[PDB]
Amino acid sequence: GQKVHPNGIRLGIVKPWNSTWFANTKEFADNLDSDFKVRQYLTKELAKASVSRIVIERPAKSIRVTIHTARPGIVIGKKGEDVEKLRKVVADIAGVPAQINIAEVRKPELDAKLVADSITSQLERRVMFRRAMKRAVQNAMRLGAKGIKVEVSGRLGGAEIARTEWYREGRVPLHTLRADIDYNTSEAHTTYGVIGVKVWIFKGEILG
Amino acid sequence: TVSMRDMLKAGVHFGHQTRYWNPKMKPFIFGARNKVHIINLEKTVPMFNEALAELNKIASRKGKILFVGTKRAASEAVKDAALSCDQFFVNHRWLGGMLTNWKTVRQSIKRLKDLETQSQDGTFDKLTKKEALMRTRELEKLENSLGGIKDMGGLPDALFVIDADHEHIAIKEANNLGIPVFAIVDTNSDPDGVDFVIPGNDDAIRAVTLYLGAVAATVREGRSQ
Amino acid sequence: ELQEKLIAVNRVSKTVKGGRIFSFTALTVVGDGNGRVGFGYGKAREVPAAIQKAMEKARRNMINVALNNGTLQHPVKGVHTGSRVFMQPASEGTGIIAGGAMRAVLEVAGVHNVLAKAYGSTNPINVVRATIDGLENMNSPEMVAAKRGKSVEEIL
RNA sequence: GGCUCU
RNA sequence: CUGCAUGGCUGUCGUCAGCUCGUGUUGUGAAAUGUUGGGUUAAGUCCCGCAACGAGCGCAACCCUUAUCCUUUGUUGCCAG
RNA sequence: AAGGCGGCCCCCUGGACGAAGACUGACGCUCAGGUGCGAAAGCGUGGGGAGCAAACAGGAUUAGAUACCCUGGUAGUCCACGCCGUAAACGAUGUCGACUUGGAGGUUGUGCCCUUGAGGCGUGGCUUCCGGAGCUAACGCGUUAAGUCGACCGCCUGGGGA
RNA sequence: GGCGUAAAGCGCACGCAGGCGGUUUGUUAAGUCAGAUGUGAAAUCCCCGGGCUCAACCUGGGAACUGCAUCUGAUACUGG
Ligand SMILES: [Mg+2]
Ligand SMILES: [Mg+2]
Ligand SMILES: [Mg+2]
Ligand SMILES: [Mg+2]
Ligand SMILES: [Mg+2]
Ligand SMILES: [Mg+2]
Ligand SMILES: [Mg+2]
Ligand SMILES: [Mg+2]
Ligand SMILES: [Mg+2]
Ligand SMILES: [Mg+2]
Ligand SMILES: [Mg+2]
Ligand SMILES: [Mg+2]
Ligand SMILES: [Mg+2]
Ligand SMILES: [Mg+2]
Ligand SMILES: [Mg+2]
Ligand SMILES: [Mg+2]
Ligand SMILES: [Mg+2]
Ligand SMILES: [Mg+2]
Ligand SMILES: [Mg+2]
Ligand SMILES: [Mg+2]
Ligand SMILES: [Mg+2]
Ligand SMILES: [Mg+2]
Ligand SMILES: [Mg+2]
Ligand SMILES: [Mg+2]
Ligand SMILES: [Mg+2]
Ligand SMILES: [Mg+2]
Ligand SMILES: [Mg+2]
Ligand SMILES: [Mg+2]
Ligand SMILES: [Mg+2]
Ligand SMILES: [Mg+2]
Ligand SMILES: [Mg+2]
Ligand SMILES: [Mg+2]
Ligand SMILES: [Mg+2]
Ligand SMILES: [Mg+2]
Ligand SMILES: [Mg+2]
Ligand SMILES: [Mg+2]
Ligand SMILES: [Mg+2]
Ligand SMILES: [Mg+2]
Ligand SMILES: [Mg+2]
Ligand SMILES: [Mg+2]
Ligand SMILES: [Mg+2]
Repeated sequence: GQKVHPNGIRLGIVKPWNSTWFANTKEFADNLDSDFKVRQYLTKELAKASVSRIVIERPAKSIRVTIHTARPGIVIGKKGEDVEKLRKVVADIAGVPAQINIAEVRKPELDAKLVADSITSQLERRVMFRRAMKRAVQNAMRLGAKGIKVEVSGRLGGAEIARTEWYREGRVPLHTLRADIDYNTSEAHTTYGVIGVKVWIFKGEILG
Repeated sequence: TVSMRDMLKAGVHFGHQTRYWNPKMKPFIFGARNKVHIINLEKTVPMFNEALAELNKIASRKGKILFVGTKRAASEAVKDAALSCDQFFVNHRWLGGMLTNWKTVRQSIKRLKDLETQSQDGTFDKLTKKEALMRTRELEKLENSLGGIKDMGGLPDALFVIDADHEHIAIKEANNLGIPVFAIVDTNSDPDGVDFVIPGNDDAIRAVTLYLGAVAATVREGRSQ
Repeated sequence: ELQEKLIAVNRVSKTVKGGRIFSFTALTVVGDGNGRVGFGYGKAREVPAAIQKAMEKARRNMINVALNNGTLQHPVKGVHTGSRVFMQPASEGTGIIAGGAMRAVLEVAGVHNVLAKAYGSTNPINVVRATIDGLENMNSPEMVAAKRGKSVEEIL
């Protein structure tokens, strides 16, 4: 019960919001429900797709969803086949005309949500958690990260006594505000319970 | 290469008092004058000449030599001798693990080089000038400690030491690594960790200069050979 | 190549303000199938790191042992701190008759026929030190011949 | 100044 | 229902200045050194010294606001002339 | 010898050490049982009795206070002769002998050098501290060994119960 | 195998019996060593073999029974 969320603390400095629109109070919470429902839908559909960051922006009563994903071939299919299928249901949910853009994720090993979900998928298919944490750290420091910290929590190996473990390689300054800390969190629903995964990635300092 | 009355003129026969001496120096002590032991130069000369012969052996095959003295009296003399025979020196404090943890000290050799590159040659002007002074006293410290070996790159092949107890740490690190040791063993020291024992005074500047000049000679002659 | 055996792992502790800190120790021994033997003792928060540190220290600090064909040369004794250790050369194919840690150190030592006995404390660290000291100070007929200044045949 | 137990 | 099967979130000691690692070395070993010493600081802050050399999380700064000034832009704000 | 021994003087008396010589010629070491000595407290008889002080009494303190604190105070402490025969009676290290690097002292002899000053060089006895090898579980001991060996004795064998 | 601190040096000492005993020469030959002889029942154990279809088992021969006694020598050590 101690640490602030590094994204929410970095949101004015080096991190951008995942929703960049403007509205008055009349249509604010309605837009925010619509954004929640579409991020819900896209996560369930693109679960096998290595989606990282769903960015939502709505100008002129027209939603524009920018999906960042490690592979766009399975999300698109043919050019506007599955994307157009998801676009017409996004416009059904949002009630406005939609537009879907796709940003490819270079170096998917340097994206916190993908790493945590890969670990979660491994724990769900019953691998050793320490091997998963090692390979995530070795792969990120190989790919060029200045520092990674992972942390799992609870019911490890089906052990009735829940504990947390964490690995660290490189420097991860959380208190440094200009640090490009990619932080995200996943959950593994094992047969013995819920295993929580947190991941911090330090890319370097933005000199604004 | 140095005669006995040369050693006697420089002051090699002097030593320390009789309440500080090591009983292992009995085969090296001639007598005791004014409550001070006297070093047998009869056994000093042929042992120093055996050491210079082995120095000529290693510098024949281009071995690396490290001069070790941080007595704050022979610091400049051990520097001028190692830059005379372009070998490597330690004039200020022997860092603990300079040899055994070489792979760690190497990362400070590299840091000293990049700081010298950036500031003198690299002209790494225009930073926060207070950090430029923290860089300055950093580079001063690294040159003061690791400047004599910054071009060595690997482990040396022989170590020449001025005092076996003021520098007993370098003896142990060399003794572990199988590196031969040539040392000026005074009366208050231990001649066991030294592979080639040279009796003689340690604080006498004339004797330090005699030893170092005789080594920089038989090294340059062994280098050329 | 160099065969490597861990003898024993052990979990140790260290009590601090927060509570108990656990750690793991590893005792490994290496050898070339001949007289070159060496042991290591590593310690870390985790068991594979401890075996790796132990194998690292064991690959260095090797010691050379003047073996006979496949056995020792004379009945030798070794002590370290709790562990008087007796070992004896034996006939061909009688095996390694030895207890615990001494079996592992002699197996990587390349010995194959001993009659050993560990008296006293059988702590594996001290008994493996006592075996290393016994094999190290075991001397050959050549070394005793050069020492006494006689031939081997004059020694028999 | 002394000032028990858990 | 079980917070004594769990995640997540929060309190707390405590914004206290501390907690550790790698290699090296010492010790049979648990462990130690580093991290100790002299000063100094809000601070394991800095300097010097030293079997340690280095590094990391933290102590700091980078953030916001206030406090003075300048330029730009002057309405729905302003009024010296 | 240990326990232990503290003004000064005398009487009786034991032991140690040193220097040179002279003499005897293995006469020696250890020791079960045995014998003797053996702090304080205690006992007995006879004295003595200032101070201190178990006990005890009173005052306080405290929840209580058969205690610590206070005011008093008896055996006792003292002497002679006997008994007891124990102590963390400890160096918690049996006695005797031999060998093995050093340093700084203390004390007590003694030889020599011109004591050219209270100095200089030695050689014996006893003693303290540090410490090397080596030993030891470690702590530490370390030429006065807990090192390397020999001779003899005493003793130990899980914690209680005991 | 131990006894500074883990159990364990009598509180100290003298000292009988007892255990041990410097060095040299001579003698003895007790101890000791070597050899021989007698004995140490057989079985058993062990070795080399043989026989029951093998083995268990049975069995031939041998070694062994580390001992004791006598005699003959040896004389370094110990003793006298
Ligand atoms: Mg907080
Ligand atoms: Mg035991
Ligand atoms: Mg209590
Ligand atoms: Mg009660
Ligand atoms: Mg809880
Ligand atoms: Mg919880
Ligand atoms: Mg329960
Ligand atoms: Mg370390
Ligand atoms: Mg070690
Ligand atoms: Mg600390
Ligand atoms: Mg520490
Ligand atoms: Mg400090
Ligand atoms: Mg800091
Ligand atoms: Mg801060
Ligand atoms: Mg006579
Ligand atoms: Mg006696
Ligand atoms: Mg008696
Ligand atoms: Mg009395
Ligand atoms: Mg009386
Ligand atoms: Mg009376
Ligand atoms: Mg009275
Ligand atoms: Mg009273
Ligand atoms: Mg008693
Ligand atoms: Mg006493
Ligand atoms: Mg005492
Ligand atoms: Mg006693
Ligand atoms: Mg000492
Ligand atoms: Mg011993
Ligand atoms: Mg002794
Ligand atoms: Mg002892
Ligand atoms: Mg025992
Ligand atoms: Mg006790
Ligand atoms: Mg005891
Ligand atoms: Mg006693
Ligand atoms: Mg005799
Ligand atoms: Mg006879
Ligand atoms: Mg006979
Ligand atoms: Mg028979
Ligand atoms: Mg047959
Ligand atoms: Mg005789
Ligand atoms: Mg005789």
